[PDB]
Parts: sequence; C-alpha cells; structure tokens
Amino acid sequence: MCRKKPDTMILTQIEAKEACDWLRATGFPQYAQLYEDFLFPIDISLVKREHDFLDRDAIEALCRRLNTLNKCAVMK
Repeated sequence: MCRKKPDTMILTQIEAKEACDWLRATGFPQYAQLYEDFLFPIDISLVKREHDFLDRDAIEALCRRLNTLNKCAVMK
C-alpha cells in the first residue's frame, strides 16, 4: 500500500496511541478505552457538559485527544 508519505499514515495511528498515553498520564484512562473499544464518535459538547468541573483549558486539552479520537471514529 505505498502511495501516501511514509510518516502521515503512522501519524494517524500515533494520534490513537499518544491519546492512550496522554489520556492515561493526564487523568482519564477510560476515554482511551472507549476509542480502543470501536472508535466511539461522541460530541465534545456532551463530555464538556459532564466534565464542567474542569477548566475550559482542561476541556480544550482533553478535546484535542477526544476530538482526534471522535474524528477517526466518524472517519473509520
């Protein structure tokens, strides 16, 4: 399957593995598990409402991984 750049094809897979390591190191090993289950396509406006305890900065940082996961979840 040679066609795309020999790094971007893996950048999309490290965007899942680094989300596992990031979500786990940050405080949320469950969000990684939810994507590693079957790539779950949630709305950030749902998890933002449930984690409204945290700052907008914590939600934007969490949203960086969750949006990346929720993105590959709608895009296979």
